[PDB]
This record gives sequence, C-alpha cells and structure tokens, in this order.
Amino acid sequence: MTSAVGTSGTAITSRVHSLNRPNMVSVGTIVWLSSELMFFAGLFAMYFTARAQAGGAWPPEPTELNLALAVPVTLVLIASSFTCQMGVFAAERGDVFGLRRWYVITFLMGLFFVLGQGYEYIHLVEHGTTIPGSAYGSVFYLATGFHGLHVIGGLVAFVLLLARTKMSKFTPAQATAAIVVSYYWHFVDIVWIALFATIYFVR
Amino acid sequence: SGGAPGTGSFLFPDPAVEHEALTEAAHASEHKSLTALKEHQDRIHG
Amino acid sequence: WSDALALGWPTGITPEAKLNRELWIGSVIASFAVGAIVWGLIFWTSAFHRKKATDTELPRQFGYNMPLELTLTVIPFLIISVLFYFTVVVQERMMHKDPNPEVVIDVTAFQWNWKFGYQKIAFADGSFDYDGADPERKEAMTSRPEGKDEHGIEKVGPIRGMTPEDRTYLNFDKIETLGTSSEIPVLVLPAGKRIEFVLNSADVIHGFWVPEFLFKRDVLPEPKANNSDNVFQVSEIQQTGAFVGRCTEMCGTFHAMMNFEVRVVEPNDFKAYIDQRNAGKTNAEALAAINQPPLAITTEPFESRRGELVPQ
Amino acid sequence: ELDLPYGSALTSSGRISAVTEPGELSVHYPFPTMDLVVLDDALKYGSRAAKARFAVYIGPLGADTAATAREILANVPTPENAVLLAVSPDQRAIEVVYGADVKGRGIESAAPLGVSAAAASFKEGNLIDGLISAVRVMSAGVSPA
Amino acid sequence: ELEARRPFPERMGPKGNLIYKLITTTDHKLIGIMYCVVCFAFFLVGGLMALFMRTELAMPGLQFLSNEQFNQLFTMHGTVMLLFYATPIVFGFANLVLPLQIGAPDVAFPRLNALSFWLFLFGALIAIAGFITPGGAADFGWTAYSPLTDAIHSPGAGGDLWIMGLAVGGLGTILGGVNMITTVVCMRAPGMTMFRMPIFTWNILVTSILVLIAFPILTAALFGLAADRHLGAHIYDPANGGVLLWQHLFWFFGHPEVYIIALPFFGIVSEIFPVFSRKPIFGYTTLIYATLAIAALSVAVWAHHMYATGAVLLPFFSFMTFLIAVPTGIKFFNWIGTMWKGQLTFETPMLFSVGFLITFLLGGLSGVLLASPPLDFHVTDSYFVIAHFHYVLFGTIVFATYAGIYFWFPKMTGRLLDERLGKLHFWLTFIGFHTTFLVQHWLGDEGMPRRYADYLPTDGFTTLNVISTVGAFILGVSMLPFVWNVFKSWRYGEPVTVDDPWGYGNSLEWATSCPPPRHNFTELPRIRSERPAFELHYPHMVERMRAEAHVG
Amino acid sequence: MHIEARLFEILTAFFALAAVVYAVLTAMFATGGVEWAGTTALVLTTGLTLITGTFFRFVARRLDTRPEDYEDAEISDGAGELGFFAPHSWWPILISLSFSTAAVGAALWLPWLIAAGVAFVITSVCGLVFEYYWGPEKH
Amino acid sequence: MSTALTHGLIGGVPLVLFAVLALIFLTRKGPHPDTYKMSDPWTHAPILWAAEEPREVVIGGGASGKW
Ligand code: HEA
Ligand code: HEA
Ligand SMILES: [Cu+2]
Ligand SMILES: [Cu+2]
Ligand SMILES: [Cu+2]
Repeated sequence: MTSAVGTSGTAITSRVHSLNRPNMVSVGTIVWLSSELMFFAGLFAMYFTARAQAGGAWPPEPTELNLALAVPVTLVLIASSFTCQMGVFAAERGDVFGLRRWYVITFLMGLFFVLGQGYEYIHLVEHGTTIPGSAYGSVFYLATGFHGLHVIGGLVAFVLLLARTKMSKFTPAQATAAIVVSYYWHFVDIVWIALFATIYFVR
Repeated sequence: SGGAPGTGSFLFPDPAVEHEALTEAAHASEHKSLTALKEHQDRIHG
Repeated sequence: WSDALALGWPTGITPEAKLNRELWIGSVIASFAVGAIVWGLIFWTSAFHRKKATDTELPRQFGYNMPLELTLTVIPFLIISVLFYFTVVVQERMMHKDPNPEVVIDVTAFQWNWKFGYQKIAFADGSFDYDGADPERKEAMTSRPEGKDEHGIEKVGPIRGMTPEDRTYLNFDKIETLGTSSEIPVLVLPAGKRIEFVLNSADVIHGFWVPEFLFKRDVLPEPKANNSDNVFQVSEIQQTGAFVGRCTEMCGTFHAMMNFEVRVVEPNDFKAYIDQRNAGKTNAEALAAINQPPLAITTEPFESRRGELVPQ
Repeated sequence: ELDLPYGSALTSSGRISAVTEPGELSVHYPFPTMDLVVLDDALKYGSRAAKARFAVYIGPLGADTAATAREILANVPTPENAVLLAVSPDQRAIEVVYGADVKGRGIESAAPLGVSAAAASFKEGNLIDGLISAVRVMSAGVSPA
Repeated sequence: ELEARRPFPERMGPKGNLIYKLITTTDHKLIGIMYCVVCFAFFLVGGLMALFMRTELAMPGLQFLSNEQFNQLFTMHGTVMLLFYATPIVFGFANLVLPLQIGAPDVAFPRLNALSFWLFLFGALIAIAGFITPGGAADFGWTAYSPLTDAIHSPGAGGDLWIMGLAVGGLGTILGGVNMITTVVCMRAPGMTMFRMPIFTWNILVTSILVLIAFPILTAALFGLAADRHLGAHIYDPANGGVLLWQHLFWFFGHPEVYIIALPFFGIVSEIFPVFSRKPIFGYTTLIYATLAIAALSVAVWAHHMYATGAVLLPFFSFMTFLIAVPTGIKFFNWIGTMWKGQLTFETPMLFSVGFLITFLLGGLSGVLLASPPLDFHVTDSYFVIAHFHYVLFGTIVFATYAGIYFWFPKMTGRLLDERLGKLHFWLTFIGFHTTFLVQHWLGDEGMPRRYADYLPTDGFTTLNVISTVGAFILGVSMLPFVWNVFKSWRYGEPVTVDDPWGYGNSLEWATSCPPPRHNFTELPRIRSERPAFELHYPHMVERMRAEAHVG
Repeated sequence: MHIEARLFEILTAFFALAAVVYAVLTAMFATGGVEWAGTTALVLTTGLTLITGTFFRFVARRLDTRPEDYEDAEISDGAGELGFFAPHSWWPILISLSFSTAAVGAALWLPWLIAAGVAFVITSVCGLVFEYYWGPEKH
Repeated sequence: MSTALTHGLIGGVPLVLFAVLALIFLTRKGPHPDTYKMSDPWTHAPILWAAEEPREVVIGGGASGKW
C-alpha cells in the first residue's frame, strides 16, 4: 500500500450515482418485475379460462373456499407492505438498524403469510380438492402456489439482504439493494392483491 | 474496504462512543497483527 | 399458365376451393408485382458500384426523405387494405352455415387414424330419411356420493363436474367407416350436394386436410368446450373420383400414416352405397357393390413395418 | 502536422484513430502471412532462451550504416539488451548491432556467424527466410543471464 | 518516428489465459464471443439434425431412420435453431457490440450477463439431453400442442427435459433482456441522447422489451405443462379449456419470440448498410419509429398461427398481421433507400446483407400471402409455411449473423477474415439455400404437410424432395468455409492495427481499437449525430454530412 | 432522461388499445365468449409497460436533464466516477449449475434433486450476492 | 427414384458445386500483398520488428556484410 488508488467510500459503489443519475439496479429490478408480471399473466390466463369452462355453481363441491383465513393473511401481507416501505424510509436515511428492524418484522409476517397459505393448503387438501383432483383445485394450487414460491423467494431475499447488512458498512449501494428488494416484494404483494381479488372476491 | 458495519446488535445500536472504541481498538489490533508479522518478516531478511 | 402461376395448387373441386384458388392467384400476382419491382430496385442499385473514376468524394449523403416516406407508407397500407377486403369477402365464403345441409359427416379422428360418421343425410332431390344413432354416448360423469374420505365431500369431478376421460362430445353413428392400420378409411360423398363436416378427435389435435378441398380445420379434442367451431360445410363437390386426404398437425409418431380418402361418387352411387350398407357390409364390400375399386386408390395403406432396414 | 492522408484523425488524447478502405488492409507488409509468423516464432518462442529483444529492421539506412543502425536501436523498447538486425535491400547491407547489457554473452562470435547465416540466404532471394536463419542462429548464440 | 511492432500479432495467445477466464467472465466481450461460439456449435448440431431429416425425406420409404426418431429430430432441431441458436445470438451480438455502441464501459450487470450465458448453455445441454434418454427427446413439435404434451401423450423423459431446458434457457434470456435494456437506458456515453444511438442498440432495446413480454409466458406455460405432466394437474386438459389455453399464450410467446429473433438482425443489417453504402442510413428516425411500429403490434398479433383451429377472432388477427407486415416493409424500403445512389462495394458482410434482403423479401411476400386466412386454410402446417419460416428466418438470423460475424469479427478479435473464402461461403449458402427452399413453396402448395417422416411413391412429388436434399446438402457443406475461415482467422489471418477495418465506419463502436481495451474505450469521440465514428474519422465531411441530410 | 417514459407511454397506449379492443371484439364476434387467454395477457402486457414507463416517468420527473442525455453535451460535462461493476466472478457458472440441477430434478421428477438443486440455488445465490461484501477474516 | 441416382446426386452435386465455386473464388489473388522481390527496390515504409521477449541507448557492438 501507499494509501490506495481506489480511494472511495467502499469497494462497492452505489450503482452509478443517484443525485443527477438514475439508479441502475432500480431500473433493472423494475424491468424484471415487469417480466414477472408477464409470468403472472401466464398464470392468470391459466385461471380465467378453466373458469369460463365450468358452468353453474362452478367452484366445485369439495372446495369450501375459506375466506375467513384468506383475508387475515392478505391483511397481514399488505400491512407488511407498509412495514417494508417504512424500512426503505429508514434505508434512505442511512441507518442499518432502522432497516433491519422493519425488515425483520416484514420477514416475520411474510413468513406468517407463507405459513398461513400453507395451512390453507393443508386445510383445503385434507377435506377437499387436490392438484390432480379438480380443474379449479389445480389452478387454485398453481396460480397462488407458485405465488407462494414467489413470496418464499422474496423471503430468501430478505434474510439474504439482512445477512448482507450484517457483514458490511451501509453504503448507498446497500440502500440501492434495500430499495430493490423493497419494491420487488411490494410487487409481490400487489400481485397478491390482484390474486386475492380474483380468486376469492370476484371468482 | 467498507468492512465497518454498525457494532450495535442485529436490531439495536450501541452508543457511538462505544462504537468508536470498538472499531478503533479492533483496527489497532489488526494493524498490530500485520505490523508484528511484517517486522518478523523483515527480521528473517535484513 | 393458371396452374404454374398459382405456385402449383391442386385445382379446386368445391366452389369454396375455386374461389380460394382465384384469390391465391390474385395474391401471388400482387406478391410477384411487389417482389418484381423491389428485386428490380436491388438488382438496379447494384449498378451503383464503387466507380473506379469516383474520387475521394462521397455520395449524395441524403437520408430523411419525408414525402417519399409518406408515399411508401400509404401504398403498402393500400395493398394490405385491398387484400384484407378480398380476404374478408372470401372469409364470408368459408362457412355459409346453412341450417339445411344435404349430408352430414361425423369425422371423428382418433389416435393415428380416422373414422367417418354419416350422421345425417337429407337430399333436396328427395331421398334419405337417415339419422344418427346415439345410444352409445354414455358418460364418465363421476358423480359418486363419497370418495376416499367418509363424509361430506360428495366429489363430483375434475372438469365441469366430470373426469377428463369422459367422451360425451364424441358422437357416434350406425354407419361407421372405421379406418384400420392396413385399410385406409374411405369416406364417399355425393357429387353436387351440401356436405357438412362435424369434426371431433378422441385424443389429440390434428387436421382434416384434404389437399383438393383447399381448406382444413383442426380436430380439437373437445371443440365445443374450447370455443372451436369445428363444423364446416362444403358447398358442392363438382369433380367425381378419388381425392387424397392428409393429416396436418402433430399427433405423435405415426402421423404420416393417417391418410384417408374422400371418394366423390354420383348421387345414385351414394344411394347404392348406403342402401348396400344399411344391410350391414364393410367398406370394401360396400365399394364393390357400386362398381368402384374397393381399396384406397390414391394412397396405399403403407407399411405396418417401421423401416427399410428392420428385418421384416 | 499531417495525419494519415485520408480518414484518420487524432482522438481526444494522443491515440490517432485511422481507417482502412473496406477491401484493403492495414499493415501492407510485403511478405506472406505465414512465413513472418515463422519469423515471430523464431523471434519470440525460440528466442526467450536468450533474454534479448531481437529487433529486425528492413527499412533503408542510406548513410553511415553502423551509426544509423545503432541510432535506430535506441527506439527498440529496451535498448540495453537488444540484438537488432538491419537489412537494406536498396543498399545490400546487413548490420547486426547489439545493446549494452548484451555483451560477452556468447555474442561476439554469433554476430558475424549470424550475418553469414543471413547473407547465405539473402543472395538466394529469401528475405524472410534469411531473417529466420539469422534470428535462430543468434538465439542459439546469445546465452541467457 | 517509427514504432516497434511485432511482425504478426499473437497467434493463439499464451497457454492458459482463457479457460479460467471462461469460468469467471465479467466483460460483455468474451461472453458475446462465447455466445457466438457455442451457438454456432448448436447451429452445427441442428444442421446435422436437419441433414438427417433430409436424408430421410429423399426417398419415400423409411429408409434411414425411424418415425419416432424423426419426430424427435425436427423438434430438437426447431429448438436448437430457434430457442438455442437464434434467441441466444440476439443477445450474443448485444454482448458483442452494444456497450461498444452506446459508450458503456461494460454491460450494466456484468455478472448477470455471465449468468445469462451460463443459464443459456445449461438449459441448452439439458434440452439436448433427451437424446441420451432411450425413448429419446420430444416427439411432439416445437409448437408442442397440449393434448400431445400432457403426460398421457408423449410420456417419455425427453419431453420433460425439453420443458425444463426451455425453462432455464428462457430465464437466462430474460436476464439478458433486463441487463441489455438497462445498458441502453442508463449506461451510456455522455453526448448521445436517445436518438443518436445506433439503430442496432435501438433494436435490442425494443427486442429486450419483447423478450420480457414473451419469455415469462413461455416459462409460465411450461411450468403449467410440467405440473400438468408430473402432478397430473388438469390445466392444459383437453376437455377443459386447455388446448387453446396452450395455443393462445404459447403463440403469445412464440410470435414475439420470432420478432425478438427478427429485430436485432434488422439492426445488424441496418448497421451493415451505412458503412458500405458510404452514406447515411436512409430515414434513421423512420427506422427508430418503425421498430416500435412492428414490435408493439408483435405482442398484439399473436394468434395468426391458429387460423386452422377455427377458434380465434379471425379478421382481427388477419388485419393486424397485415399491419405488422407494413412497418417491416417501411424498415425495408429505408434499406433500399440506404443503398440508393451510394458507392457500393460488395465485400463480404454486405454481400450477406443483400442475400438477407432477397430472401426476406420473397419470404415476407409469402408472409402477406400466408397471413390471409383463406389462403392459409390450405397452407397451415404445409411445406409452404416451413419454406416460409426458413426463407424468412434463415434469412434473418443466418444471413444477418454472417453479416454480423464478417463485420464485427475484426473488432472483436482484431483480425480480418479471408474475403475470398467468405464469398465462397456466401455463394454456396445462397445457391444451396434457394435450391432447398424455392421448391418447398411448390411442394407445400401441392400436398405435403409439415412434420411427416415419409410419403408415398403413389403420391407424386419425390423429385422436389430430392432437389431439396441436394440444396440442403449444399448448405450442409456450406459452413466448412465458415468454420475454416474463423479457424484460420483467429489463430492466423490478416491482422488490423488501425481502427475501421471496414472504412466509413460509424455508430460510436468503430472509434476504438480493433481489439478493444478492457472497458472498451481509451478515447470517446464528441458525439454529435448518429454517426460519431464517421464524424471523428472524417472531420471535413461534417458540413457536407449535414448540409444535404434533409432533401432526399 | 425523458424519452424512455415517452417510449413506454407509446407502448402503453398501444397495448391498452389492443387489450381493450381485443376484449370488446371477443366479447361479441367470437364463438363462446371472451377468450380470457390473450385478453389478460394483453391487459398485463399493458401492466408491464405501465410498470416500466411509470417508473421511468417517476425518475424523469424527479431529475434534471442528465448530463448524459443532454443534446449538445461535451464528454467533459459528464466525466466523473461511475459506480461499481463487478470484475471476474465464478458465481454465475455456479448459479447455472445449481438451477440446472434443480431443473433436471423438476424434469426427471426427482424430489430429492429438486430440494438439493434449490439448496444449491440458495447457496450459490448467496455466494454471488455476498461476493463483494465479505469482510476480511477476523481470525 | 433409382437410389444410386438420388444418392450420387445429393452426394456429388454439393461436392461438384463446392469444387466449382472454390475454383472460381479461391483462385483469385487475395487482399494480402505480394512477397517482396529482392531485385525490386524497397518501396515499403521502414519496418522495425521488435520482440516483446522479456516483458516490462549506449552502444554494444557491431557486424556487417554485403550479401
Ligand atoms: C424470423 C422469424 C419470422 C418472421 C420475421 C416471420 C415474419 C412473418 N411471418 Fe412467419 N413464422 C415464423 C418465423 C417468422 N415469420 C415461425 C417460426 C412460424 C411458426 C412455426 C410453425 O407454426 O410451424 C411462422 C408461422 C407464420 C404464420 C402461421 C400460420 C401457419 O402456421 O400456417 C404466419 C401467418 O399468419 C406467418 C405470416 C408472417 C408474416 C405476415 C410475417 C411478416 O412480418 C412479414 C412481412 C415482410 C414483408 C411484407 C415486408 C417487405 C415486402 C415489401 C418490400 C413491402 C410490403 C409489401 C406488402 C404490403 C405486399 N408466419
Ligand atoms: C431458425 C431457423 C432454422 C434453421 C437455421 C433451420 C436449419 C434447417 N432447417 Fe429447420 N426448422 C425450423 C427453422 C430452421 N431450420 C423450424 C422452425 C422448424 C420446425 C420445428 C417443428 O416443426 O416442430 C425446423 C424443422 C425443419 C424441417 C421439418 C419439417 C418436417 O419435418 O417436415 C425441415 C424440412 O426439411 C427443416 C429444413 C432445414 C434446413 C434445410 C436447414 C439448414 O440450414 C441445415 C442446417 C444444419 C447444417 C448446415 C450444419 C452442417 C452439418 C455439420 C457440418 C455437421 C458436423 C458438425 C459437428 C462436428 C457438430 N427444418
Ligand atoms: Cu395426425
Ligand atoms: Cu407468427
Ligand atoms: Cu398449426
């Protein structure tokens, strides 16, 4: 050494700049969010047909579709959206601890959403439909179940970014990472508002 | 490079004078480690 | 000239095909009249070589010609607009949807061969009070009152209340020209009637593509459920004789082995065909009863074997 | 000041970006594209057991030949250990000139023998093969250190 | 006053500078070279697969290979020509020259481009991996219609490996889509606005848009199909809504997939023209709108593949397929205006560009001839449609990829090619290709429908199959000059020292060294218009470049 | 920037136009009813370009003219320090091997290989995303 | 038909056409310049071919000849 030639705040830099420059992981996750919205368009088209097919009282007889356990976990998940947005408010202002508290409770009630969805799947498969049992049961298990895989991947992103906040100095690059995971998971629970309006309310 | 997070907890920060004492002491200990190893390396050849 | 300019169609045998072939002739005249002037543009702008006397002095360097761009953004829109209007006026003449046909053929289309129906005949000449059978359409609506558990569910079925392995679309008939793997299925049809085709497949999508009808349709598995108007009428069929019919999607492996024939006979030959089949005879016997060669004449029922290097 | 006479321009720093008319080439070396690869092999692969940048000069040197060859050894990119060969087919003059630190490293009997092993092939009429038979000889002669 | 250059450059390179650098790629350059290499390897695999099919169709028996092997053969062939040859190379030229064209130091997510490439390669291997399986790979077509793909039908392991191979390849190409759109949005040289970027990075902007539109529905369709096969999950069930549930959203992937195929090769050819016509690209803003005018409608045109099913809204998709045929006609007449009154020289990548022009012309004439549904009611799944998508699609990817290789080859490896051997390559990939597909129009119009393993001697038309075989085996020996040319143009071949080995280069790429430095640029030029390399290299030209740039 | 917002606004106008005209032209004029399978695909491709264009418009309003985007901008007007790009990294090859093991577990229906490939995906994704954040070994 | 004809055709017409196009395109003179005739004077610019052999002014010696 003499001092360094890369005399910066860290080895990691923001992504370009963000005062007169757009954040680039921001626009990267925005267009990848848009791609995953088209993935959910594939799942929605697998739902909105195979509901035009079944006529009459079309959600079939073994599907006592539970709303009294659905709307609490949607309310948990969309309040957790505001907890995650408060986490990114505490990420712009640079303290790791305001980030980590709100993302810990966001991860906890997102895990509560995943466990509530898993208990809904157990309670709806043990006295009802299976994924080879019905048309509507199969499309219910895939249109919201792979959304369960989306939200469990978002939870993996939460615990992963929390270990990342444990291991390094809070750079503006790490606030970029935090805002990126923040509105990835905001996209997850706006797609779940769409799915909960679609499956349960609108039918 | 950038290896200085908050020393506080996983949820709550420690007061700032304690953070300064911990990171200055750990930085001086790592500096003393490479200093003692470098002066031993110079003792082998010199 | 008319066959070689039409990129070698088979000539039509129904007015549907005649009018479709006239529109293809007009459209390849339009396509060659575009491609001739644009290949003229390319093989005349290949007269703009790098000239040997052309010094260190670049071309006109222009770009950005707005009125010429408006002219050649308006004229292809005129070409596709007149081609779209002729397309729609021939799209009106693909299924007139006559509620009074003359003979209805229930072309069901199973795994790797065909089966033709003769669901209904009604001559405007006055003959053939003939109808379809329908005791065979029994369901697989699995409305069992209790499943593997003991109470409450009374599980009804996967799709619309029934199992996928259902076969209630699959209409049958007394007359059935079934096609085995060594005898090609021979539909025979009266010349100059209104011949409706209702299309069903037992297993998998493929295509009712007679080459000389100049038309096809896909036998979707449950086409009423899948928004598929499978049925289409054929307006007449002028030319008699035998016509090949291929299979024009993907079925699985034995897919070129799905040929059929639509042999167009005279109406009195159609009389003597079915009235020598209501007294129950098979396909070869019924075709021998009307002085016409019984086996498939435009396609042989080719090899049940698998190759020219398999040991027989 | 003049650039390349058409199409080149010096960039925002000193790198002069030039062009090449589309069917034409860049180097225009009047030798085949395979035997000067043999020259580069004899001058890099089978030379690194001598530890000296073997320069090869083919241009004109129409002056006092030793002085104008040791002057153009001074831009060989390390002149203290470089064994330049200069040949002038306008003038028929071989001239092998050394760098400083190449001195007594098997070299005083290798320079006239290198000139002989070159000029035995130049009088046939092979420029590149003469350079190859010279650089292989001076690679066998100059000992590393 | 004189430099000190090596007589020839480094031939192979030192021992061991690439194979770890394979594993730990982060610049766009070497990743794009790897795209071009391994995808021409998959092009070789597909070409021999097609030559197996075309040995098979030469005689009317099943003389060479079976029925089932043929049905695997066209399927794996259609994928390793569409989803594992074209679909990667549309980002392979992006990783070649798009950060060079927009002034970017690297591509924007420089590990996620390695992730895109390696997910591509390990989706491609696990989709080819049906051939190790004893029942073989997918016998159902590339179209892969759902009553044939659900596990009752085609029950083998090769279809499942095909499904998850396209899952991985689709994810990798989505990730290529996001990092290319973020390069062109927010990683760009400081003097160029949106409009004086090159046309090729514009086509990859809109191409990556349509990748993000299309390919997640391929993964959604295909996760639904993997669930419907393994869990028996009734989504694509035929007595359900699930045979147009395949066709609607699969072709909603499929036709935007063939236009993410078609658009950056239009960008390649539109970059070929202004450096060999020695002049502007004609109507540059016209192309910069026409790419959107074709690609927005590419999404909304999707069901012009189910004319035969009788279950689509038929005048809507016919009208919009004519309306997607008009802006590519605009994009074409701009090219004819670009060659117009220029000083042409037909050195080899422009020669491939002109071959593309002729093939894509008469193929697109078959496009407007085929998109009208009564003219398609006989032609759906005939050989007129297979000669149509070859005579278009081969023309786009293969001819414009050979234009792209013979153009961006001296700037991605610093050495030229043999011009004579490239002209040999062109003329027997032109004569051979027209020999094997000018007759399949007349072979699909008279009856021989697609995806047949054999036909009959009492059926006619044996001579047109044997002349397609003659043409296809001219095309099979056509890349012996190509792989010989790049094989003796990397490790040997005519080097370039100065920039612009193609003179009158432009588009901000050609203002750096022919092996470009790590992070692409030692000196950027003052970007003023669409051709800033042409304005660096020709400063006296600029007033003549602008003073007559508006008349026509 | 400005022009990406206008670009995806053009794509949003056309995708919304095509979505609503496909819904109201397959409401009538079709065999059974609304197709529901390209209709919602068009509604959510309108959603795709809504998300991209709305975010680019949010950025473009909360920004000045960028010294990149400005027409007639010298290179010295925007020559600062860019952000971190990653150098050499051997994690994406491990991402692909992990996701390919998970995919061939999901193809050859091997649930042990699905779970193991997902575990390798988590491990290699951690190795990618922590790669420029592991501190030195504290001993 | 006549399997010798439709195998010799598809195996020879590619090789016949390959031989014809490779004898009309590869027998042209390439872009590479001709080898230097020794009797002709040195028309080229001066050439120094360095080595880069160990990677990173005062006189060493001398020798001469006259071919
Ligand atoms: C590179 C990929 C590519 C491209 C660019 C195309 C470009 C076109 N394709 Fe082709 N097509 C396929 C790859 C392509 N296609 C594939 C892979 C399939 C499906 C595989 C299968 O099902 O088996 C396919 C299937 C296909 C079908 C499916 C029907 C069937 O299965 O039978 C149709 C018809 O609608 C079709 C029509 C077109 C049209 C109208 C264009 C238009 O974009 C072309 C327009 C171009 C010209 C029109 C412009 C230039 C001419 C003039 C200079 C100006 C214009 C003049 C006119 C106004 C007359 N294509
Ligand atoms: C992307 C464009 C593309 C390309 C490049 C190809 C490459 C070729 N295709 Fe393929 N083709 C399709 C688009 C393409 N195809 C599509 C969309 C399908 C449909 C899939 C489906 O229907 O389901 C298809 C399937 C297909 C069929 C199937 C229709 C049927 O079964 O009836 C036919 C007809 O013969 C065909 C003709 C050819 C020909 C002659 C080539 C030629 O270019 C041949 C190329 C291969 C050689 C040039 C390589 C040379 C051989 C090597 C030198 C051998 C040695 C190499 C090893 C060392 C690795 N193609
Ligand atoms: Cu069939
Ligand atoms: Cu299409
Ligand atoms: Cu079709």
